[PDB]
Amino acid sequence: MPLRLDIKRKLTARSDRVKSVDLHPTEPWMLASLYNGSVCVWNHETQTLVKTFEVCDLPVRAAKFVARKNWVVTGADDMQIRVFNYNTLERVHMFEAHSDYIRCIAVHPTQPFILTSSDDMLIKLWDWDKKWSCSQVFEGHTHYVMQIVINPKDNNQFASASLDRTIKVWQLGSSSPNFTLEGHEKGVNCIDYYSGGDKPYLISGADDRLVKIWDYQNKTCVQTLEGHAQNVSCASFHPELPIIITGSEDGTVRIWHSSTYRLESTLNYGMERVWCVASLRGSNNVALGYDEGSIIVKLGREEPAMSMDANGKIIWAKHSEVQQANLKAMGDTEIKDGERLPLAVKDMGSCEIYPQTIQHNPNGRFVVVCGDGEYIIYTAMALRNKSFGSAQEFAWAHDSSEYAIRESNSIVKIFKNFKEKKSFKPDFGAESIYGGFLLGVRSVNGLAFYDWENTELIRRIEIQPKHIFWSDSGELVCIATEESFFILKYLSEKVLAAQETHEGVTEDGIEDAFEVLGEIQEIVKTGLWVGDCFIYTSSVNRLNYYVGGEIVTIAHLDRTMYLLGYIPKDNRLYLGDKELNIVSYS
Amino acid sequence: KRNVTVQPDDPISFMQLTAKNEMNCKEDQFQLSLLAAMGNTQRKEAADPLA
Amino acid sequence: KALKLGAKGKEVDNFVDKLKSEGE
Amino acid sequence: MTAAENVCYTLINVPMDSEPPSEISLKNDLEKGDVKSKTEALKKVIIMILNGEKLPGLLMTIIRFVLPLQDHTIKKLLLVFWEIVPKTTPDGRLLHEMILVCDAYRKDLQHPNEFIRGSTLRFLCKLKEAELLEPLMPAIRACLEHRHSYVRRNAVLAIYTIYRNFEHLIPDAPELIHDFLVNEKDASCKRNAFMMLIHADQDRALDYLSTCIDQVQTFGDILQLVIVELIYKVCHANPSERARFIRCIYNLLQSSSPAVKYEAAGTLVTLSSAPTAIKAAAQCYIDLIIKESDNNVKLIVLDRLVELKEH
Amino acid sequence: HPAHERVLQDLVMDILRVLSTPDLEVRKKTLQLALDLVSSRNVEELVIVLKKEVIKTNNVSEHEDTDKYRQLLVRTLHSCSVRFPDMAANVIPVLMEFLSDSNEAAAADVLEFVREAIQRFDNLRMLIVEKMLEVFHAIKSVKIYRGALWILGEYCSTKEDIQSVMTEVRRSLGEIPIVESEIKKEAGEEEDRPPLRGFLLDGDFFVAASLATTLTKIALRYVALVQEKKKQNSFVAEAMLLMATILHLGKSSLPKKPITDDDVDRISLCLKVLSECSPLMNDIFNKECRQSLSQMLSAKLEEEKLSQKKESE
Repeated sequence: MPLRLDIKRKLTARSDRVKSVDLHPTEPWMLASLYNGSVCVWNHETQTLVKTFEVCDLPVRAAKFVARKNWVVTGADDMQIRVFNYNTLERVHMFEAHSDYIRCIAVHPTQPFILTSSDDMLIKLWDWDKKWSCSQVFEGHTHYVMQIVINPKDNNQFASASLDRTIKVWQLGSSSPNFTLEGHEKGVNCIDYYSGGDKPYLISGADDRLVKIWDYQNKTCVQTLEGHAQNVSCASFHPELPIIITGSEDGTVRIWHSSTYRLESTLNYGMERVWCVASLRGSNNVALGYDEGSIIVKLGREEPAMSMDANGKIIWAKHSEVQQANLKAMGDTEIKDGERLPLAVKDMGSCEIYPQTIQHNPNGRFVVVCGDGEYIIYTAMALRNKSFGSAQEFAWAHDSSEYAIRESNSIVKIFKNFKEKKSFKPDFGAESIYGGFLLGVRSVNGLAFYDWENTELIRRIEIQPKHIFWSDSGELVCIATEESFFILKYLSEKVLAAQETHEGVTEDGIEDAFEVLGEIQEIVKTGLWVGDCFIYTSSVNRLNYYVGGEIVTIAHLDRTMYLLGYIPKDNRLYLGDKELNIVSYS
Repeated sequence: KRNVTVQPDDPISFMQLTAKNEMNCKEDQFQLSLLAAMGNTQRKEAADPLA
Repeated sequence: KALKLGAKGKEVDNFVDKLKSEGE
Repeated sequence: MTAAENVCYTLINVPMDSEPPSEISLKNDLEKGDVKSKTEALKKVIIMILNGEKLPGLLMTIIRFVLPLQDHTIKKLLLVFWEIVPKTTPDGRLLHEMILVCDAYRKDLQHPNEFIRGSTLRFLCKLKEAELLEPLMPAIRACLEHRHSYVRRNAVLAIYTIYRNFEHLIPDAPELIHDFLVNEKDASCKRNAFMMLIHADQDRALDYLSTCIDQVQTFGDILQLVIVELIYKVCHANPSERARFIRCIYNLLQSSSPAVKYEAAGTLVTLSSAPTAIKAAAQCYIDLIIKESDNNVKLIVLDRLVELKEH
Repeated sequence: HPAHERVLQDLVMDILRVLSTPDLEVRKKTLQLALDLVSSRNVEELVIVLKKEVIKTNNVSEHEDTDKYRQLLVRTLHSCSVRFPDMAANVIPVLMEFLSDSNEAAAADVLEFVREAIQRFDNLRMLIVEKMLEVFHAIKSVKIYRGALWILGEYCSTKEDIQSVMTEVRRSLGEIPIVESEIKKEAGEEEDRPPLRGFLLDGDFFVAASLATTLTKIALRYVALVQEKKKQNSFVAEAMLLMATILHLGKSSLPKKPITDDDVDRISLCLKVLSECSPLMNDIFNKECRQSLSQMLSAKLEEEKLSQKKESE
């Protein structure tokens, strides 16, 4: 099924030919090594060039961050490795590493080791704690060693790709390769490891225009990806998403599904040939290097697919697997605020679609999983499929038996007891739908609220909402935008009176239907009502609640957390992070 | 060093008569800073200008 | 006749009204 | 005045490695040398004078054999030479030879090369001899109407320094620069004209600002900084004007330029002691400390928060 | 400016965000500014943040200045607990875990705080003695061990606490008599030497002089608390046996350095005091030593007030 990845451009950096890209683990930085002998550091949040290192007049083919030492390590065609402090811009060290061009640098994640590969057919291991001594030389390639990658699951192993048409897997401490993979008809330019624990896969790209996926335990080719029109210059597994990213001298980046091996998307930004790809663990940002510059793309939503029922059952998706945790199973353990909860996780099975969103219905009996342009409604206890269909968006009504789906930008369908009740076309189209007491429909002109039963327009609001949160009483509604949020009071009695008398009904609905209680200049990421208190997480990683025009901070969060729910019995608010760590606050 | 002995002829400050918003006129710090940087600031305390 | 949310300059006006409330 | 008490615009500590050229050698190279030899001889003469050597015998040699040259490098080196050379007798009278140099300045102010005019105008900002400036005043005024912004911006600075030091030579300078500021389009020329009015005639600077006050947010950062400096000086001298400018300074806290934000926050604290104004300025400083990556900025802006706390 | 101080007090939690900077001087100035802005309204939040930062320094072993930053956090928490005694009960247990740290300077600052707190705050004496007994076996530095022995010797007031101190001292000495035990060990009839036995074999007998003072204080207090003469005499004889076995070790060839004549005189004095059990010696060891600490602490506080008053005058 086609993975609907929302692909957003975060950075566009025009420069000379980019030969390597890397992402900083903690800072919003992209490293780009240029063909003109300069290395640039871009901030992808501010879209600014932060740092520039003039390395040499010759191409810099490899550059890597060493975040733990505040270093940038560069390998240039002058056969020199240069180490720079990225804070002081000072050159810490410089040495001749190889007798020919340096093609790739791999930094060991925990040990003081750098692996370098060269056109001299050698791979060398350097120990920086031993004054950059060469600790080992790996011999056995018969042509240029284009790329090296350390195994993320076993840091003592690395793979090398060579123009000799071979892939060799090496072990630190062995002068001989553990094995050689053969099967490319031309030189191999790129290699990467699958990061997930479930599969022993390698990916390689070659001048034969093929991308091959290998099982490194069985030493077999699992799959061949065909479709690039020129040499494949880069191939990688995404660390978080079930996708493969391949780049080619054809100027295209292709995104493939990592389990079905189908082409999902083809990106062409008009920057000529693609040379390099970098991804970061725990991030959906992907850096792409081209002949005319570099681009950062954000792939999909950063929000984890997770939902909590009113009883404290949490369901989340870990890739395609659905897992359940139960807060009631913790027993009398002293829970501290902001600490990770020790939850017993139960595997519920794999979903047929890639879950982008998971939501319980208001009574917790059913769970909807939305992904790949489909929705599947499961029973919350046993994940039995109860209903399925095609939808772009899904929204539950306040009534646990009703839901709406957005089938297209012009058609909204309302379902009751899993049967289609009504289909209507909103006057200005439907760009998004929101559930709750009223059916919210976002259009290009603003927000319209409709009655779930009659599909009558209650009120139009000139605002572009991102989220709409209703109170359990149905009297209060939060409309969150990209810049601010508004608290509105819904005057249900005035709406009923206006529907009976037809007084005050206009083309924009009932004028008296909503009263504005407040406007707050904070960005809501996630929100929940508890009585007349609106609890939310801000863009600045604060946990706040709004009550009576006052904002009260509950806690300062050290990372982006997502609101799951509030359990009144436990006096605790539950939050989840991107890593599916659940925390609670009193 | 800030507690100057209040003299009988010193002004009596009636806080009830002073408008709440009277910022004390600080000397122009930019002009003082420029004069200090040029070395033309006579040090206030030590060189009695009448020495 | 759509509900207009956000007037440009309201933040400066709110700051000025706060300063006036503080006696400036 | 001794060379040590004199105004020094240039210091050059070159090790005189080679035998210090004799005054006779320098004189021969200046008289008979090619343009390169004359250029090197003139550089050596400038360095020797800067290091405290008195070469009065070379003055007329430079006037006769170097001054009439049209070489751009020699023209610029001559401006540095005229900056440092003694122009007066020990008794403070102008040297008779300087009349010949005054005609050369007039020719350079009328030169077809705009950079020679601009460099000569910049040199005239350092001239302290009123008798040399008086015959140049018509040519300096004509440079305000020059087609190149490079000439106009330096002509404003020359008029400002002449007015400041010798008001009697150009008593109409504040009016002339106000009319220039209203009609000017170049941002650097506008800044230099506005800067002159801040120091020479604050009322005319305020009149100009009053016409543009609603547009200040759309101005370039350089002009915004000089406007913030005027607002500070005016509100410091006349506390009643604070009420007029608070709204303008608060809008400048939202400037795209971090330099303008910093100066606007510092000025806002001097305009208002109200808790809301201090909070807005303090938040602007905190936001600058968090957003700015440079530790120099972080430390200095932290010291502004410490100064705020002392109240 | 006293008018601005109150506005900055509301911003203390924002100023503490500057502690995210790894630079030690920035952290030092930030902690000093936060400590100067501490009020009854913000002390609880401040202490919670400072405790979290102290705990983070244990997990982040990598920065060279981590130990100096830990020492600064300990001093800041000390000054907060002296100004706001209600916070001392929450701060002391966390700070006492650092007595086992390899950083002697941080452990010394904690020990000085605990000594001041146990003297000023009678309600904390029980908590401090109980926690000191828990951490006592984990202390690595001789200076910190000596200071912990003195606190236990001066403030143990219950019969159970005095017996617990004697049990931990015996555990830290190992088998007694020490000379006979070491000769048997050499005869076969870092070797995890109990910390006190390690220090004595390394030739640091000044710890034994402090131990003799501690044992004298607790033995005289035990005689006052226990009515059974046989138990009194047994406990005094046990304390004297520990001093005698240390003197025998110190005069033997077994330690790296022989005991000093000054340490021999001090331990011999303590043995003589325990043999005579005179009421004068009991008042000197159990009242006058504590009064001398109280006078020293009050004198220090008067000089600080006088220096501040001379600056204000």
